[PDB]
Amino acid sequence: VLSAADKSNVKAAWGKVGGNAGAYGAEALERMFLSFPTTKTYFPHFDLSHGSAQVKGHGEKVAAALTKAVGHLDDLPGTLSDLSDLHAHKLRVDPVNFKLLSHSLLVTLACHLPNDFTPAVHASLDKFLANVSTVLTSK
Amino acid sequence: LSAADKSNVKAAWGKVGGNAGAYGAEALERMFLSFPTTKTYFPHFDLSHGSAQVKGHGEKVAAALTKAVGHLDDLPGTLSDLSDLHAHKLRVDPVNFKLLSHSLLVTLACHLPNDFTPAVHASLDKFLANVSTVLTSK
Amino acid sequence: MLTAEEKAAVTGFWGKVKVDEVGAEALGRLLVVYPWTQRFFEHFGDLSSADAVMNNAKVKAHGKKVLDSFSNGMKHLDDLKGTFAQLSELHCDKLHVDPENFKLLGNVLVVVLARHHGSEFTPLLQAEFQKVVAGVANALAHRY
Amino acid sequence: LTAEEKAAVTGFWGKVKVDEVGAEALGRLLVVYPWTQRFFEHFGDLSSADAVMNNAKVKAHGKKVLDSFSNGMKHLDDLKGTFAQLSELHCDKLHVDPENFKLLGNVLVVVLARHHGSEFTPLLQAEFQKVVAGVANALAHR
Ligand code: HEM
Ligand code: HEM
Ligand code: HEM
Ligand code: HEM
Repeated sequence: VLSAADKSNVKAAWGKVGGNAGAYGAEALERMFLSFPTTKTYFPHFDLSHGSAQVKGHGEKVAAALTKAVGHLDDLPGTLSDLSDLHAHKLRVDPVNFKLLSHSLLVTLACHLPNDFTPAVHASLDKFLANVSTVLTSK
Repeated sequence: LSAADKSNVKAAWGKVGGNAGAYGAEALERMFLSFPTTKTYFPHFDLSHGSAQVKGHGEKVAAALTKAVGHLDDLPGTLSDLSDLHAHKLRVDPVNFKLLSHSLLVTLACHLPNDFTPAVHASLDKFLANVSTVLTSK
Repeated sequence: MLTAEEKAAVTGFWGKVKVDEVGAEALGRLLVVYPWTQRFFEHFGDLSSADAVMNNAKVKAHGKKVLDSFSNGMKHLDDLKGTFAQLSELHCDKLHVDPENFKLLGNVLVVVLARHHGSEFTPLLQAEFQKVVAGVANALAHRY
Repeated sequence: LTAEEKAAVTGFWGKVKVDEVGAEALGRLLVVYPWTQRFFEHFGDLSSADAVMNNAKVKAHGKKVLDSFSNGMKHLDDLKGTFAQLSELHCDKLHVDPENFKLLGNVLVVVLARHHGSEFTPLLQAEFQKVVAGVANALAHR
């Protein structure tokens, strides 16, 4: 909730994530979907099988939304205002979903970046992802 | 987080008053009867009903919310000395905060039926939520 | 985890409740206090506000059956599990309500009884009820 | 889960570095979820991340839990029976309430993708996601 050493660890991990962001998101989601199928039901009218144009394309967005987040780290309220709005009021995503997506990022970050994925960066990223999750289910 | 929470949690806390202490104790005691795992964080307390220490400490918990409530803008501000205690030394598991917060919601409801509406009650709950995400965070 | 002595009290007390008001109220509170629960109930029409959600006949209606299930849950107390074995099905494979949400409805129930019964609803007597809701919410999630 | 999977899961599990996988999983937990620390506060120096990662009982406990995590890979049906004895310690003498197992089931799976990279297929998570579910529940029985 979160330390200075956290903001850092985040902006340190996600730099390494780099021009790949797009994909990792795509893979967080994919991995969120075979792993926690009751997640699937938030995307009814949505191609939801391996390698999909949507599964991809939507990832770009999810990932581009943490990219903004990392960037605006200091007031996650005011950067994510439109996304709570969307996940809170309109779509009413059940806070527990924010948190198995959050672990499919971590899992996802983990195999790709073994040497950048230290406990200390793990630590901060749960906190990060835990907190994005909290803004997004707000007001 | 949401003026209209803040608003309500003031009014919430304003009607509670100097019975915050008596409620702190009572929720405390309600926490302990309903959730005995919690006791385990207190083996230095005599815990028999109407213990001095329980009474004493309910006060110290009532009073720390009072603090958290008027000073609601900056939270990891005025409770940094309490995160410290709860996150770091006591290393308190954050599931017990859900337990102790539940219990105040309970006690309040029982002493303040007319002031405890569904809207103020939502607040009180989001509130206690930060209070503990703070107490547990760093 | 419920003695015969622990069983009176909560069976006794329980016929002092306005099961139906109480109920309607839980479900509104649940819905207001935990806004995402509103999903599983988009069909109930308007939930724009605190009051709409409270004065909505179907919240009230649904208010009545769930507390009805506790009542029947209450009658059958050693076999929650199976009294609620069907209502797991509905809640797990079908609407896919996540388990955590049950817990939230119990805690809320509890709050509603403390408001209606004030100090008649003692700390001791609320510890026994916690064992009721827990077991119920344990049971509703069994087919998980 | 149906043998088709009890034996795509065993195939991976045979390839896992069991000694160090447990050590590391148990460190990340204590690190990532800093409160779990107080059940292992008698393990000594948990005073920071390297202290945890390099505290020898964190190491040994890692083993024994991750080996406890093998016996279960054997009896994937009576994961109740297998983990009756450890649900005993955990809920009753140790009190650890069962959100914290899930946590460690998950931290184990974060770890697996660390050691095995792209081989830890999106479809092989889910698999293990189940095991780490049951195993979270095995323990949570009492
Ligand atoms: C780190 C947290 C998350 C972030 C940053 C995020 C980001 C986003 C973004 C950028 C959009 C699209 C907005 C647009 O296109 O303008 C979106 C929409 C959406 N999100 Fe998320 N999301 C998160 C978590 C979740 C979770 C857990 C779920 C459900 C399990 C979810 C479900 C949805 C759905 C269903 C939509 C759009 C509906 C549709 O496109 O059909 N989000 N989110
Ligand atoms: C609403 C959130 C909470 C607040 C505001 C709160 C407040 C306090 C306060 C004011 C103190 C006394 C500090 C002092 O006397 O200098 C304290 C100490 C303590 N609290 Fe908490 N508490 C909260 C949640 C919890 C929970 C859930 C537990 C576990 C059941 C807990 C366990 C303890 C323990 C074991 C002490 C040590 C008391 C002493 O050394 O005299 N707290 N807390
Ligand atoms: C204390 C736990 C709960 C109990 C005992 C309970 C019990 C019931 C009962 C009796 C019904 C109607 C039965 C009938 O008329 O056949 C029902 C239906 C329903 N419940 Fe649950 N409920 C609980 C919690 C929840 C929660 C937490 C949610 C969402 C988060 C939820 C969502 C629904 C929905 C959408 C229905 C629709 C009924 C239908 O199929 O027409 N319930 N439940
Ligand atoms: C679900 C994964 C877990 C596994 C596989 C596991 C396994 C074990 C085993 C086999 C032992 C010692 C048995 C003996 O030789 O008597 C043990 C001890 C212990 N565990 Fe765990 N456990 C798990 C979860 C947890 C969690 C999540 C915590 C902390 C929150 C925890 C805290 C402890 C403590 C405090 C001990 C006592 C150490 C000792 O035996 O000296 N356990 N565990």
